[PDB]
Amino acid sequence: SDSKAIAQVGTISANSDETVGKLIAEAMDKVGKEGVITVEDGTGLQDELDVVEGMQFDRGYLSPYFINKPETGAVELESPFILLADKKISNIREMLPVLEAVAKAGKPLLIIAEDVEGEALATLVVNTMRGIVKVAA
Amino acid sequence: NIRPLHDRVIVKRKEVETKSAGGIVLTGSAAAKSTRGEVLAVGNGRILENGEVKPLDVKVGDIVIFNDGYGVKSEKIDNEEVLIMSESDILAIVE
Amino acid sequence: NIRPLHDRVIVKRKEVETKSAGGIVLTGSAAAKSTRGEVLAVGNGRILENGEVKPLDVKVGDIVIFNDGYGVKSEKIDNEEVLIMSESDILAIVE
Amino acid sequence: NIRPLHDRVIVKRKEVETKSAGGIVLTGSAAAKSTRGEVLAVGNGRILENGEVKPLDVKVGDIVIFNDGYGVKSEKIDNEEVLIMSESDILAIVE
Repeated sequence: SDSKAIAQVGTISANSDETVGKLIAEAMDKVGKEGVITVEDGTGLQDELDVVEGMQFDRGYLSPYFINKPETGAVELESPFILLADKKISNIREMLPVLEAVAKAGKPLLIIAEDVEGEALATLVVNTMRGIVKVAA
Repeated sequence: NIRPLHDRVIVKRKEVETKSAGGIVLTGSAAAKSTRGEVLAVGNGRILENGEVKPLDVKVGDIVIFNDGYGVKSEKIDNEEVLIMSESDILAIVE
Repeated sequence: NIRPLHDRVIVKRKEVETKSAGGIVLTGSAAAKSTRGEVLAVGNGRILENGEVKPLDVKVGDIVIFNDGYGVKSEKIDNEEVLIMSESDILAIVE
Repeated sequence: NIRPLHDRVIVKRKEVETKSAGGIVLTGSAAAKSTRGEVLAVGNGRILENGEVKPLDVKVGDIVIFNDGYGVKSEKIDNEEVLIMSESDILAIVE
């Protein structure tokens, strides 16, 4: 259970390589008992460990104009609302009530849906930089 | 100056609304063409089968609700688009 | 405020009932659109061939049964949906 | 309690016959839906071109033979199917 013994086991199992054992012990300590660790090919000549805390999934923004911090090319929202729509969003008409309510509230909105069609995407992106609502999809 | 014949009325539609019930701006196919207009000219009246003519109920200056169909014609008068339409297509008068 | 012309009547359909002769709720295509409504405004009356007018039978405040069709039009007034349709589409009046 | 307008009549369709001219029982699409009914309410009268009304020939309590078509509409009153149809759709009255 100690991290020293974990490092020793990882060192022995890797043909007596101390760095591998230290890296694996550190990764196990950081991730925890209930997490997962993965090994993949790198680019440089040294090993690196990247630990992701919280939830993250491999889907990006649906339109470049949603970016509000162009320095890093990323969309950052503070205290957002999350709309989880288990359906195809194609028409903006179904979204007027929630959009009006969010605009009244004054907090940003993030829409996670099956997909967004051009009409709704265009309406949302037009509303983004106009200063009415802050929306990403 | 233009005036219609018989029971025809000339109307001009109002501009399509952008913001609807809030700051959300509608762009694209959602922003449908307005079905309200301003009457500019009024015909003398519809000719009855007997031969006499009765005046049209709509008067100049009113705001009317109508339906777009095959009977509504759009003409580019004096660099200002207006509609020539029959009185039967006028559904109601606002206020 | 809007007033119809001639033999047209303005109604608003009642809300679709969910419960159906018991606790079973209906959601989706099974719960069809209501076929009853409330008259808000009544037109002046149909124009006869000679020229004289006759008042409509429906009076403001009644509940009507009507057939949906291509002639019935829906217009958004005061952020509320209403139906503008002719008096020939009224089938009967309840009570 | 509903009363039809103009020349419309409300009828209730008679139950389809299963035992046909002897012991043979009919089930499925062979048993066509009945084309006889019972008149419940009668409209005031059809409006002529001049303006006067003509009372309908069918009287409440009669049994009628009608042609089902696009003009006959089915609607629900007191959780029972009844037919709203024009008096022109009634072919003949039995007895």
